[PDB]
Amino acid sequence: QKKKILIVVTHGPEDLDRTYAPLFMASISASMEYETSVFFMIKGPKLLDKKWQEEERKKGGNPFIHFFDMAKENGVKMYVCVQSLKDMCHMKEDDVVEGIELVGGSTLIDLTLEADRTLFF
Amino acid sequence: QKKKILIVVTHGPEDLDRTYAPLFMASISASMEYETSVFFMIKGPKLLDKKWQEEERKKGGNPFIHFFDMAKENGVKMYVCVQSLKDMCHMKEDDVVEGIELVGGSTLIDLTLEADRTLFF
Amino acid sequence: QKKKILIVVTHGPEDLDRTYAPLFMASISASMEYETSVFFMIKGPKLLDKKWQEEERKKGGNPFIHFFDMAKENGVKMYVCVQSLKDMCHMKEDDVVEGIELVGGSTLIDLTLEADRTLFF
Ligand SMILES: [Cl-]
Repeated sequence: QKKKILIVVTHGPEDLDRTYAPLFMASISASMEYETSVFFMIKGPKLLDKKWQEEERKKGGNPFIHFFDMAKENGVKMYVCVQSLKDMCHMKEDDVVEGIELVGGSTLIDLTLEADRTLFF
Repeated sequence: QKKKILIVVTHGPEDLDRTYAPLFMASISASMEYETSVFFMIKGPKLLDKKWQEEERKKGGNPFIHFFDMAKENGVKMYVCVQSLKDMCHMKEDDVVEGIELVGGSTLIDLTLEADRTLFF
Repeated sequence: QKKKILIVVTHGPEDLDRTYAPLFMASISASMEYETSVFFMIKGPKLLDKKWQEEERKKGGNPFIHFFDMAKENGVKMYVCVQSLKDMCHMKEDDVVEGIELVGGSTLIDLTLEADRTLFF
């Protein structure tokens, strides 16, 4: 049975330095053939804003965008906490980039129980 | 056998945004019938100060207070690291709101080993 | 079989308050006869800079240095993420204090899987 790694991202662009590592780690994990998921919450959802990502892609040089894309290429599954998205980040569900599963906080409990190990950032 | 969830809170009012989520998560966990505990340390103990909580209750509108109370209503067990309380936060043991167990740091090691999963904030 | 505790340190001197606890925790864990390791990453590697540590030892009074030394006396194994060291912290490998194992990020995945429990700071 394949082992499962969950990575929790709780910072946004206000602290970008804390957002690179987790996504690079997600690619590393995936490359080692672990089924790897990332869960965005608290300010994490701001990293998934369509307009912010488009801005950063156009500017270039954003390491979060680089590692986000690498994680996606490596098959990393991604989730965003809707209570964080709406109530903490003041985003709409439609503001989230495609391919991220919108879930409630209960899903974090399920995902951490289902994973072999969870990393918190 | 009932499963056990531990949530570690390491921020205080200096970063309130990082304190809501963990306590909301504790209520969610409890509502799913997991035995749920919260462990306050580093600046976390400041959230448990009697005078601060009374101030915030009187002002209203503090989401930490809301989620703290909900967690308590849902039977969430709470612990505070005495070394953090005294040496980091400069609080007295008597400054802690009632119903929180005052423990040493060794207890975090026991609690994380005894829990099925631990969440870190 | 002896149980294994891993502690992850992600802050540096920019947030010293978040660096004391983890190292004190590492000594506590070791004193309880758990095989204990600390993994430094993100800004954590700055805590391991030779010149910074020498400065702080000469000034005195730095609690991180105190708890770092206690952890070492208690046999705590230490690792530093080379991608963090170089790319986030702009340090050279030679800038790291002796006795820390320089490793890639894949090693965090191995270490967290091999440990019974992991603490994240
Ligand atoms: Cl922080």
